[PDB]
Amino acid sequence: SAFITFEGPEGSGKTTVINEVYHRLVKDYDVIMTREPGGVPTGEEIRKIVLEGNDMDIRTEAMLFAASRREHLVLKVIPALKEGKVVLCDRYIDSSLAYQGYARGIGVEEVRALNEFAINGLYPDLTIYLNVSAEVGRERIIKNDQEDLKFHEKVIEGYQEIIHNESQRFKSVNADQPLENVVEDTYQTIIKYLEKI
Amino acid sequence: SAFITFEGPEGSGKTTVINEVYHRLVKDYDVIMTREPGGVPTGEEIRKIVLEGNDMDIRTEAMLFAASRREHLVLKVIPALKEGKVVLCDRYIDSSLAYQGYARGIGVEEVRALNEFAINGLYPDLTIYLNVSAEVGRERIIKNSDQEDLKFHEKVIEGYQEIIHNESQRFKSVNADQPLENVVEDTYQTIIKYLEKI
Ligand SMILES: COc1c(CN2CCC[C@H](n3cc(C)c(=O)[nH]c3=O)C2)ccc(C(=O)O)c1Oc1cccc(Cl)c1
Ligand SMILES: COc1c(CN2CCC[C@H](n3cc(C)c(=O)[nH]c3=O)C2)ccc(C(=O)O)c1Oc1cccc(Cl)c1
Repeated sequence: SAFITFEGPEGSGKTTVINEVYHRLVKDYDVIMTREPGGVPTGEEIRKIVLEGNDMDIRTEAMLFAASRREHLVLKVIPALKEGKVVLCDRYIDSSLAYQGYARGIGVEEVRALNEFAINGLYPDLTIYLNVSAEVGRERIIKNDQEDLKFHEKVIEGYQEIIHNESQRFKSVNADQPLENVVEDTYQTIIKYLEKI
Repeated sequence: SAFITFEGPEGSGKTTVINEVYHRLVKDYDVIMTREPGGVPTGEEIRKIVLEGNDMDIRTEAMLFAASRREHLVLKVIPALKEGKVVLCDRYIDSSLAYQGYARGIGVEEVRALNEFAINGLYPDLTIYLNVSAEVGRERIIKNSDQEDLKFHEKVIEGYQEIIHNESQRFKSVNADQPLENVVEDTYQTIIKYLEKI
């Protein structure tokens, strides 16, 4: 089994990359694609609160992302890993660190303490970071707003801080390349990891 | 202003005590009494999720209590303290520490880290602990309204004892084994003594 998370800002080609990698990995592995809350009832109810809300306090929002994360982990990720599956998870702890911690200004270490309470030691076996420049990412967003551009840049700044501080489970993939190449580099990185157990 | 929380297991007479004490304090102070989620919409929605929880993971439950706590703090407690009010809050961080941390077995320090993220430095000025023995508490439970329940009740008390031993300075322990008229009087006097020193 393997718990593989995918991280990156919007415009990193993350959706395309996960779908294409899933289609190739399913040939050799029992694999699932998921994201939080991912159909878990309590997580879906939490997601409705976060969305069908207005000017929610950023720490309340962070705790709700963390609660949805735990429900998804316990009821969906862990049972799939127990079945021997390769779980491809679109966004996990690092999204809260970059978005809530860095971009929203709560502080990465404070948000880390919150998310370590939520995941209780269940860090990914491997994390693919789709390393897109702010400029390429901006173009992909318009293809697929001053405050939005700055928030997009802050998210990237946050991910850079996170990866600089920890580089073991993290594998950075050049997401400025055409998506065919991003898919190939991501697939090869995953296979290299999986074939080592 | 003053932020006063009330803590204790079930059977400590906490409901009766806070209501009576509040009724007395309003004569002399600008005071409000509240509890979580206390009508705050997001908090009420969180409460529904917790109550509808089928064998909910204890850490998810702890994060939901913490999220309800922050909504209630931000929308109700902090604005009242900014107006110079005395805020009487029925259950706060120490309920999560005793119930989620100690009794449920997550660990007090882990639940403290979670709740410190939620309250962001807003600890109570004073915490009234209604110190009832497990035996008196057990009897009040059977009067007001099994083995697993008795053990959980004892564990909650044990947790509160550990918490107060580690943070004696913030707590004022009131003998809750006394008849409730006396518990009300001792609680009221402890609060007045604190308030008249501000
Ligand atoms: C409000 O956050 C959402 C967004 C906004 N945004 C997109 C970029 C990622 C971002 N995000 C995502 C995660 C996982 C996290 O921990 N922190 C974040 O800030 C969330 C977009 C769609 C949905 C959406 O799902 O429609 C969404 O709601 C969610 C998504 C995941 C979990 C929860 Cl509780 C709510
Ligand atoms: C499931 O917890 C509840 C209980 C059970 N129990 C009673 C003893 C106190 C206990 N409790 C209370 C708080 C504040 C906390 O942080 N942790 C706890 O374990 C909660 C009783 C009534 C309600 C009730 O409100 O009907 C309730 O729901 C709540 C209470 C406060 C906050 C939230 Cl999110 C749900």
